[PDB]
This record gives sequence, structure tokens and C-alpha cells, in this order.
Amino acid sequence: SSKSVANIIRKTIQREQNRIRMLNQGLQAVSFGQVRGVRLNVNVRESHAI
Amino acid sequence: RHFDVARILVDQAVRLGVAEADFSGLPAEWLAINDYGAKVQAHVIDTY
Amino acid sequence: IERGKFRSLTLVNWNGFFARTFDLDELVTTLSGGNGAGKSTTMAAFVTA
Ligand SMILES: Nc1ncnc2c1ncn2[C@@H]1O[C@H](COP(=O)(O)OP(=O)(O)OP(=O)(O)O)[C@@H](O)[C@H]1O
Ligand SMILES: [Mg+2]
Repeated sequence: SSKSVANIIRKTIQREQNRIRMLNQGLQAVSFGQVRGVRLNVNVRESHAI
Repeated sequence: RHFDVARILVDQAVRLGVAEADFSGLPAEWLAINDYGAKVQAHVIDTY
Repeated sequence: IERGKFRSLTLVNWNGFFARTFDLDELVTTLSGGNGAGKSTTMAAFVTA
């Protein structure tokens, strides 16, 4: 059961990472002050990967 | 109208290069630019 | 009588300000500039001093 759990979490995390990474390209370098672009960083947490 | 001119002119001038003296540590003086007591503080704009 | 006055504010080697002195007015000083110009930085200078 624990193995199946870990597997389903890994698959869901990968799917969500892919979705968000595809979505990130929906931004076109907004110009606000010295901010030239906005982006979303999605990364699996090593503290949780272990 | 003088004020409404000064501002605008400065807005137009500061987009054109920088002033090299601003890194010298020597403050600029308040040069009078008219009667009635109007003054301006800016180094010469050299590096375009 | 004759209230003391802050005459000047100096910033040295700060982000955007290597060496900048502002001559504080006796009544009103108004910083003006676009977003990110660094006005909050100047008031930060005053307070931290
Ligand atoms: N601690 C900091 N670390 C990194 N960058 C900073 C820091 N503080 C300010 N900045 C940057 O310095 C620039 C000036 O910031 P600041 O907030 O002083 O601007 P401002 O013109 O006073 O802002 P506003 O008019 O919107 O109140 C901006 O690019 C800001 O991102
Ligand atoms: Mg600010």
C-alpha cells in the first residue's frame, strides 16, 4: 500500500509539473518598473523526494 | 507657467545620458534660472 | 524659538546611489519618479539613520 501511495503521488506531481511548465509560456515579458517578466517556478522538493 | 515648464524640460533632459560629475562626490550648486527666486541643482550631462 | 532643521541627507554607496546628497527643504521636500525610482529607499535612508 505504501508503495502504491508513493507511486500515485509521483505521477500526480509529474503531471502537475508538466501542466504548470506548459502554462508558464503564457506570459509575454510584462514591463513593470525594473521587473521585466514574471514566471512560476515549480520544483519537486528534495526534502519530500527523500 | 514656469514651474509646469521646468518639470517637463527636466523630464525630457534626464532621459538623455547621465552626468559624469555625479560620481565625483562633489555636490552641485543651486544655479538660479530666473528672477523671483527659482533654483536648479544638476550637474552637466556629459555621457550620452 | 528658532526650531532646529534637518538641512541635508546623504546616501553613500547604496543601490542606485553611490554618493547623493539631498538638500532638505525648510517646509516640504517632494521626491518624484517612476515606479522603482528608489524613493522608498531614500526614506529608508532617513529612518535608518
Ligand atoms: N532589498 C532590496 N533588494 C533588491 N532590490 C531592491 C530592494 N529594495 C529595493 N529594491 C529595488 O530597488 C528599486 C527601487 O525600489 P523602491 O521601493 O525604493 O522604489 P520607489 O521608487 O521608492 O517605489 P514606489 O514609488 O513604487 O514606492 C526597485 O527596483 C526595487 O525592486
Ligand atoms: Mg517606493
